Amino acid sequence: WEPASNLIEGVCLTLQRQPIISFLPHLRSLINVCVNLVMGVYLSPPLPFSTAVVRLVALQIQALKEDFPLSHVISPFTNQERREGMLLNLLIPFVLTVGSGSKDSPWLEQPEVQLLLQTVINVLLPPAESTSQAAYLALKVILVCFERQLGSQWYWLSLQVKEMALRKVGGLALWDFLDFIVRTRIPIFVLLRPFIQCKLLAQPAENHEELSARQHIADQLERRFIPRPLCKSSLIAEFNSELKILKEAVHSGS
Amino acid sequence: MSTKAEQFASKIRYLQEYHNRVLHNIYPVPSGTDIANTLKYFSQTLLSILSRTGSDYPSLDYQGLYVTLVTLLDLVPLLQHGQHDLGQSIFYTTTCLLPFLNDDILSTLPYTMISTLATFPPFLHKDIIEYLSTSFLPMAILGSSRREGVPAHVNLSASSMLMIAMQYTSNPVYHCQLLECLMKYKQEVWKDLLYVIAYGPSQVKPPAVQMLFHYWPNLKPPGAISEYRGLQYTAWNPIHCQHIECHNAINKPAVKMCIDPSLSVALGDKPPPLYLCEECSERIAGDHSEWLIDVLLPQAEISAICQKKNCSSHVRRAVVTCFSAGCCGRHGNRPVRYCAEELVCAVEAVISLLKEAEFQRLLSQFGIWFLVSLCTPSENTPTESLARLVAMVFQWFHSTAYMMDDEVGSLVEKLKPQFVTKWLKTVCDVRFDVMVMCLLPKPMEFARVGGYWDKSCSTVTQLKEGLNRILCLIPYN
Repeated sequence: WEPASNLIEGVCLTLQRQPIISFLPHLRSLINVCVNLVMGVYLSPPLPFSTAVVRLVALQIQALKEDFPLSHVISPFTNQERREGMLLNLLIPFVLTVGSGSKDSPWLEQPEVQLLLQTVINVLLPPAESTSQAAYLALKVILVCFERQLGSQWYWLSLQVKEMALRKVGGLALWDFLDFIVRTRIPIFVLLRPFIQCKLLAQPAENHEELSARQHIADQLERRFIPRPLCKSSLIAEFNSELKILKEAVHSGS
Repeated sequence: MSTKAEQFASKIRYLQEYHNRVLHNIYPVPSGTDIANTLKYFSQTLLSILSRTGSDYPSLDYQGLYVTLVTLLDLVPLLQHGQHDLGQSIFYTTTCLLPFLNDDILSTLPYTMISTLATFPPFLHKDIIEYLSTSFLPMAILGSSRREGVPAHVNLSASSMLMIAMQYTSNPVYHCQLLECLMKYKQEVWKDLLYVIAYGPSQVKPPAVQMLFHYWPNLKPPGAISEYRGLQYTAWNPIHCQHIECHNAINKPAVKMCIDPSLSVALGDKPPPLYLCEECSERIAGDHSEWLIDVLLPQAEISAICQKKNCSSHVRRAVVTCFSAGCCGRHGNRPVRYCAEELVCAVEAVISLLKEAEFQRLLSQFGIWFLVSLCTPSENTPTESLARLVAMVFQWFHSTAYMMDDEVGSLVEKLKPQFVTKWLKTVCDVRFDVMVMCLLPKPMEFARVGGYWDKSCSTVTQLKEGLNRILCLIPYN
């Protein structure tokens, strides 16, 4: 796969330097066949080929910015294991690759990213466990990677994460999510920490591991002093390490 | 009271069987004009019920009525006909339950009040802002703050309600109303408002210091040449007084608050509390003045000079605000302003203030006259905080070597010498070892944080721009 990834990066550099070559449907069939080969719809390609495929998807989205409705690009899968495979291989590398941040350069605008937000929540809630943690990771990376452009829609997804906490979906994955919330203090926690101290930390648990996680998040919360504004490339490294943990978790036979 | 609780339970049952009906919106759904025409009869019988209130609780349901009312409040955007009288009827319903409320759901009253602000159109937001500060918030700050020890919502969730208010409204009337009422009614609001300027979202960093600066008109540096006089703060509308059987109920604002329920109901034809003026209050101010607590007048000119007239401070701009209700009525019921270890998170707010000053950036000068006013560099500040401070101020020096030939850029490049230079001289005095430890290409993990470190590329061009900002740093003396 390494010279195949070299071929795909040759195609990617042709798209990078020559934007006008994106018109022929042969390139589009290359995009569709490399996406369906990365998805495999047990033998997965290595990280350079997957990086090349995701960068090809990233270029095709930025260039053809009027065509290509994302509902078949983030492809339809009626089976949920194919949906969590999409969350693992297709979604979160696209989130990590699209986040450059330079203010003079554009990126994915508002309607496609709110379609992504409703997509991840509709994976999470129905409008059984590793797919839910992967959905929390997708919510994790879209919250941290899109700080400046989700400036209109906080309260509705505040109600959705309220509904997530009301249903205990996933269990301890919710406690790790709210521990990240109260640790790095991303601005949704201002509408969430009164919900913590008034409902969640005020109503106790019943399972001893959930009690230990609850005391952990309570000691992290009750210290009202200065938090740590992290370097957050170590947050990217936690994303890669959790990706490698789940990658060896799904190719282990069970 | 025999058939009144029966008919309230019958309408509760009606909305329950229409709630177990999946909302397909089949017609006839009763319109909001018809819903408020029924509940106007309910408001009249609730007026005749709350004409005898003095714990005089009747056998009505107030717990399922809360969830029925918030589901109705979420059916407000699903309606078309009759929205204004629907809002008036919801207002009358909630304020007539306010004497007969249980103390388990009353703590979560005003957050659920502000939770339906974005669902309402802006023409109903004037009735929202003309009714809230009269009724909803004050009884939650009076009836529920006598029992402290429990986590109250003005400690925790006040920053949440105020962020939603800064987000969804664009009126200095609305923001000035909520800021004056929540500051005057409860203390230590400044720490949570600093905490929401600190860790709030980025779009509420302009207005939460803009509308603050009506009430906090001091963080301008001296010789205040200011061109950001956009939306000069004309205050809110003088409240039209509910007591119909008074004499001067046209134009004057209120100064005390009549909460005595039976007299208010049977005299004003309006729900309690009745907000009484200066001429209105002094009729029942002899025997029932334990209920009359001092309210303040809308001040369109809050002075940037100190509001106490016996001035003794050298700087006419006075920093610390204390807001007791002792003698704040010698100027026309005007909020009088005044003049240790809690500093570090305040400077953290400045770190998060100037972090998104990359791209009308007058907040840099607010951070300039913030850091040199009451932030002290000492040994109480830890190593990580000082490393973070010197790294973020170095990014501010480089980003103020940018922003060429704009008016606020000319202002921040005028105030860059002679103001932060004595601060860096004190830094070179006390902690020059940690600065040159932070001037190393890859420092400790307490130092190289924040900014644009999230890159899926080579980090050696970041070091090239680091050497470039050191090059821009050297001729600064």
